Amino acid sequence: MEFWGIEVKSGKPVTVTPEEGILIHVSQASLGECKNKKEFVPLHVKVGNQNLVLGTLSTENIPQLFCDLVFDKEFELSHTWGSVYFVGYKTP
Amino acid sequence: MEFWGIEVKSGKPVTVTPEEGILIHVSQASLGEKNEFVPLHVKVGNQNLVLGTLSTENIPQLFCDLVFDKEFELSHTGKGSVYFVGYKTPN
Amino acid sequence: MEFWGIEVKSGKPVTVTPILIHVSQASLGEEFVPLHVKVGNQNLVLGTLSTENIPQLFCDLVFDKEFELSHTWGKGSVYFVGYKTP
Amino acid sequence: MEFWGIEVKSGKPVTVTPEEGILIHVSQASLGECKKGEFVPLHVKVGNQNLVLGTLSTENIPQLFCDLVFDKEFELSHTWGKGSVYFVGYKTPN
Amino acid sequence: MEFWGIEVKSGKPVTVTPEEGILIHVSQASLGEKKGEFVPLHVKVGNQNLVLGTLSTENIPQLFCDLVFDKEFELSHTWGKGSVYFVGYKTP
Repeated sequence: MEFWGIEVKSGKPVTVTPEEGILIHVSQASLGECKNKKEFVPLHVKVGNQNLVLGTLSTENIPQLFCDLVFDKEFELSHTWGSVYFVGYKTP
Repeated sequence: MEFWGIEVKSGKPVTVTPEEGILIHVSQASLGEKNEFVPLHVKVGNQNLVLGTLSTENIPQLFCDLVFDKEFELSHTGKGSVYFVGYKTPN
Repeated sequence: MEFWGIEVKSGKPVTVTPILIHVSQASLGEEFVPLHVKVGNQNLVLGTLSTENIPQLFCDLVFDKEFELSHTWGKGSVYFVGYKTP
Repeated sequence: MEFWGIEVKSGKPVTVTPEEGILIHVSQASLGECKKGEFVPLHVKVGNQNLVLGTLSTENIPQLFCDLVFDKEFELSHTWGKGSVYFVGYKTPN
Repeated sequence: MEFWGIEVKSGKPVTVTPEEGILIHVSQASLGEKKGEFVPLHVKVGNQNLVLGTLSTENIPQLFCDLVFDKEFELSHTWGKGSVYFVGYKTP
């Protein structure tokens, strides 16, 4: 079981691919630093044929969210904001 | 243990049925896409229970640790969908 | 490991008797609402819900023995939801 | 694995002592009822360390959720004055 | 499995090095003991600098997390008028 984390910028999706036999557990999503805050940030994931919304972050009110997400297969994270950091751990 | 998720549309209850041997763990409920109160309902057996209430401005999502071993129906009410996300795992 | 949940009505305390009962959350149905539990000679407060701001709370509570859940809302119920496991 | 909980009164710090081989897991801290706006820092002492577990608030933050494990003796405390703070969780081996 | 916790003072980022065999699980970050202001939480691990969340004096005094560190990492914050306590447990 080992640390995992990625920085997702605005726009094109970041594709993450667990090696066969490994799970990526995502524990949280947190906004990066913005110096002109006012704004809402939907978090999108694509997994197989499914396109889902993981949550909506907000400057000032909802800078991060906590989660218990497991990815066994390839997945794409995306948003349209600044960056969003997704952090967790890998495990078999 | 593998990814699970559904998009539930308004007034249109989705029935989820775990395959024999498998648990569905629900980790969260999140509003879809911004411009006022959304009770989340579940029906396991005859128990029509309330899982929480989302709110457009303040409570766009909630986090949870819910396990379903048997069939269940998720539902809400008006101008969007609620995504329920988690994972499946054996018993 | 199997689904567990109860509806606690106002002024009608529910006694639950276990297997472990894991409570994962408390949610208002339908101002402030203290949640009370009685376990093993102790009477404790599990949290306070609020109609406009705090409709639910999340928790990691384990009950190995008998316990009683209660609240004093009057104009609704509080749903406690989780799972049973050995 | 079995239920654990304490009521900590204001200015009366409670010392909890796990028997050797047992862990005390604290899952949450919740304000009791008072009567206005008052912040409530939660303190713990473990060995030579004095740490802050969080700050509760009467109107906005009546409780907090946590995943805290104590293998050794520890002291919980707060300075509210007009109430108690309940700490709840479970005991388990290892 | 045993208690772990640190006090990170302002402008003094702490480098944590898990003892051989052990993972450090961080369960939460909490502001110490006015003013309304924001406090980004930073971690450095390997080649990565990531943001764990943003605390706020009036609204968000603490946050809850499920973070696992298998290797050396540095925790840091930018408050200036206090410390941030990171608390959790060590486990093999």
